[PDB]
Amino acid sequence: MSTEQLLVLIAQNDIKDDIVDTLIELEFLSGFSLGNICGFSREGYREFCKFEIMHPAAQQAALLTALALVCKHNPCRYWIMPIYQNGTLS
Amino acid sequence: MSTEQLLVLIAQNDIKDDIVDTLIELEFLSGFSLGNICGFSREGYREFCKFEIMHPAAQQAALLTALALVCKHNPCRYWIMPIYQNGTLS
Amino acid sequence: MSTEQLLVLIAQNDIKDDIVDTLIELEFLSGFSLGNICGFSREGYREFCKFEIMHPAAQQAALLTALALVCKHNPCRYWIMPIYQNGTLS
Repeated sequence: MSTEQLLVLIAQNDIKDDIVDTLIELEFLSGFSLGNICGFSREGYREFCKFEIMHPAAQQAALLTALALVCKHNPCRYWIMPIYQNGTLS
Repeated sequence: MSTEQLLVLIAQNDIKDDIVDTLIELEFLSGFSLGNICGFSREGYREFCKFEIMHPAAQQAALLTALALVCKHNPCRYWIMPIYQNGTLS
Repeated sequence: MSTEQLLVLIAQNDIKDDIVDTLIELEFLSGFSLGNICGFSREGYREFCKFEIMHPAAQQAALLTALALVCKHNPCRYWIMPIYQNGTLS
């Protein structure tokens, strides 16, 4: 397995920019992605922003505590998945 | 590793609602997400609905057998991925 | 764990077709998916095509070297994730 892992975060559309701002400032991040998804929960549903953030496992706390700040008032579901391998094809 | 795992299901647009109906009724599920994706296969291609459903590993059978019903006549590709961790940031 | 694993590839919109062409020709692949995502990096951002390709771990090299060709001039981020299980519900 890998020291890299993927953080997936289901964020409300309003804290979207605040999240982007946080991430761009984190030096241990080489980049991230974001897409629109439809989300259900308890039921009621709606539209969110889905962020995917590859990061070193060693910086997991740093990453989650940083994001936990932007969500002070807007809870965000998240999950972390293992990555076997990552890189760049060329 | 985790007792939580992610079910990813590539469903045809017509059984989309039937799937939503099944999921909302499953008590061991706290919520789910769905998005539009383009899917290829054997080649011919098209547009599907991609569901992502976090659930306890212990309820995997319950979840798949329940969904297997709605797909009686519309086969759906799926895969299950491990989750190291999940929760809610605030 | 599984001998199947998921390749996730963040491709530029211009080599999108070239990638599709490569994949459709690979016999060990039963199908793949692709969706639009917004991607950041170092920061500057933009829109990409996100491919997800389930494949046997045994054919990982074959898959990456084949794709590495289409990206000769357009680098593409990628990652490989484990799959516990996969199939088709019906």
